[PDB]
Amino acid sequence: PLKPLVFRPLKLFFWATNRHVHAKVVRFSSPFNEGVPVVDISTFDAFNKLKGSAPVVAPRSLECYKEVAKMVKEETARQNINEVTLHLNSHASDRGVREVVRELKNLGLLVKKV
Amino acid sequence: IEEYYVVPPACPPPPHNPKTLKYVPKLNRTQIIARVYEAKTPTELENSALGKKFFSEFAAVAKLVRLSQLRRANVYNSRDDAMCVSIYNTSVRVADKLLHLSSDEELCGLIWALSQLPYPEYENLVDRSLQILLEEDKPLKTGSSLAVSRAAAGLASLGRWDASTWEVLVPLLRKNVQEGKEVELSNLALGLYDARETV
Amino acid sequence: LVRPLTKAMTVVLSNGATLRLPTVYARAKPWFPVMDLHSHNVWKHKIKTDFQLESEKNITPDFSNFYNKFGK
Amino acid sequence: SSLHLTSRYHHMFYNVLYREMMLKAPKTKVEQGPHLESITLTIKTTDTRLDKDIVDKWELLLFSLALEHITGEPAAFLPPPNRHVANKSAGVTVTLKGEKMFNFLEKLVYTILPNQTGFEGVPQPKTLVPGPDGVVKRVVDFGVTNLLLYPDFEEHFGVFEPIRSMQVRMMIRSDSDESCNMLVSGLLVPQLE
RNA sequence: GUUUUUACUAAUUAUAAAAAAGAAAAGCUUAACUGCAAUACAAACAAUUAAAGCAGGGGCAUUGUCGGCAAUAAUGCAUUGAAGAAAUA
RNA sequence: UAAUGCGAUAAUACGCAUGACGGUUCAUUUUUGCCGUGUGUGGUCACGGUAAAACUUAAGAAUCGUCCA
RNA sequence: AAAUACAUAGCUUAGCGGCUAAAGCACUGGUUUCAUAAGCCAGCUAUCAACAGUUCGAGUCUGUUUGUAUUUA
RNA sequence: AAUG
Ligand SMILES: [Mg+2]
Ligand SMILES: [Mg+2]
Ligand SMILES: [Mg+2]
Ligand SMILES: [Mg+2]
Repeated sequence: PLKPLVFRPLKLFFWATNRHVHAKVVRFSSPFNEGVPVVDISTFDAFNKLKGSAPVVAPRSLECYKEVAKMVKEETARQNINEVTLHLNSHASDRGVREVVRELKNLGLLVKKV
Repeated sequence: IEEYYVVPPACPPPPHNPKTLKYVPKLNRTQIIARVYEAKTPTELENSALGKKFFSEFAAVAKLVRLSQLRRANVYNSRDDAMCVSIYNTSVRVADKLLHLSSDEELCGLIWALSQLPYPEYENLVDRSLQILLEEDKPLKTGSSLAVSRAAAGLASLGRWDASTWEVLVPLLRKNVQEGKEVELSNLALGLYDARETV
Repeated sequence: LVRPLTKAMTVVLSNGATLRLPTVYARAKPWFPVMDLHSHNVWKHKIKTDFQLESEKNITPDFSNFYNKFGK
Repeated sequence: SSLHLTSRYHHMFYNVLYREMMLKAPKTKVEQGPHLESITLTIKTTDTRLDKDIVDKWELLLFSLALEHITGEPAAFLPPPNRHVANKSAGVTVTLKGEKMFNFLEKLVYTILPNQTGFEGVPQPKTLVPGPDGVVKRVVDFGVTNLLLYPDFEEHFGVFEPIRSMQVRMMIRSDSDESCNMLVSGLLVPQLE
């Protein structure tokens, strides 16, 4: 019962590793050509930012997950992006990824699964 | 209804069966040190000494000393910077476990290397090295002025300014300058200490 | 579905040492087990000294134990 | 807070016992050493006054309550033997890990086992079939035939009268059977050999 | 039918289906609808098979899916008879 | 793809750490056989296929073991 | 090789999905009798041709290998 | 209430 594939110009991707969570926004013109990444934010950037001001425990923490969502919201708002579609895979069910997605929805970004 | 398992017996290699027919010569401490220093890139430095047999206390000191020279002399990209960070993190941790086996020259080099490198200092590596060399007999018996010059310069950069240690080094540094040995480092340390005394 | 609260009780051993152990209920008086590890014969170390070894090696028969009942 | 929230055995294993095993049995890697994974407590119908292989759950509530007192965590009914039978079970079980596992072991060894009449040593370990992960595990099994030695079943003697016996299993991960015995000895549990 | 969770990934008469999928558990429900339908598979004909999309009233979500069931079998023309409703005479 | 991977409290701040040896799992179409179609007195014929089945020597990658010659 | 039935303690004979069992003769022990028969009392035979399946569970339902009738060539 |  796999559903047919639907092409979308803007998609959100997550890459969950042992140490960090990476979020990217990529624009596509056709499935046969490479995309162009417009946003590239990971918990590594948030950790370097918060640690200077507010001590955090480690990159994989609730404080950094919310910080990553906030930074993603600013970049999309500046570029006039308000709606994205999430790419679902094994990493999409990670607890860290789910926290970031919840924060993005509350901030105002409309994320669609289908 | 519960089956049980029998672990297969181990396979000991038969005696008088060479492990390899290739020519792999034996390496001593001197050869490893020469190999480590003769490195041009972080990747070569990382692979210059690996394994618990070669990555000993003396190898860790050599890596830190050579890393400082390469960092000062060259500018690196993101990938090479990550390689440099990995080298520093591993070498210090090895030193923190085999510190008691280090020699006088190795400790003097370690202090100098740590001062030059910009990464965060490990737990108390500098303090521990000072304590071992605080007997005041090793610096006096340090025949090689290079070790004394490195130690004096390292502390000056770190701003320790120990009254007892410096008082001992002053006559040694002046003697080295008179003998023309390690003039650059000895002069640099003396100038920095003189500036501190003025301030 | 709800786990019970675990309290602490004082248990006194044969050697006078005390241990705090979990218990569902609360007891004010210390509990004295009939037998403990130290008193039981199974929990005994097998390290023996040279003096003990010499005593075992040199033993002479003594049948007084059997003949005591006849004398009495 | 006048509550038992710590674990004596937990401190002993990691801060005292672990180093001694390393010296006795050197290994290349730190984590390569004996480890105690879990302890399982089971009560079946054959260990109770009830004489039937399959019994209703309401008849096993008392035994489930008994395990809760002993362990401090709720127990669960065993799965039915077949889909046809739904409301009948065949015993109760409970599994413990971590601090709760160590606390149970300490109380059992120090107080209950020494007061059991016919105890000499725990049997030798048995090696199970490796699972999909390929890890070899050994199990040590023994039973407690006098459950009325705990000081907890005295509040309501009539209620807990039918409690008779229980079975215990311990799972150990180690390189060889000798290592398993070394760990068991460190736990102060004599082994029958 | 549809949402949520995860130490699970089976079974059918038979079968290498299926991981953004299923099974089980928990909650709410009746789309197992009314009136139509481009275009195709197959096929002597009769019938048989798949189906985007439009309007109405609904279900669960909150903008996706639902016109019965993983799929491949569980059936019978016309006539005659009978029932519910509606329009005539 | 070192912002990697793995872990026996398994969580990730801490532990192992990218080299070197050893054992496993993955080019003249390697060139022979074989198969298919066409033609055929049953083969002194032609072309193609084998990422369907047998068959060569490497080089690399992924684990795993290891105080290292 | 075709077709329809049947293989149940020592022998006749219940049973044809909830556990693996009914009734009569035989056999064993006791009682009655001078003794033997009849009559009376209590017991005993894991009670289910052989193999492979279906089902939570089969003497019971489905196939195969054996034996016995009945009809046909 | 058959038999020896
Ligand atoms: Mg037609
Ligand atoms: Mg809708
Ligand atoms: Mg459907
Ligand atoms: Mg006669």
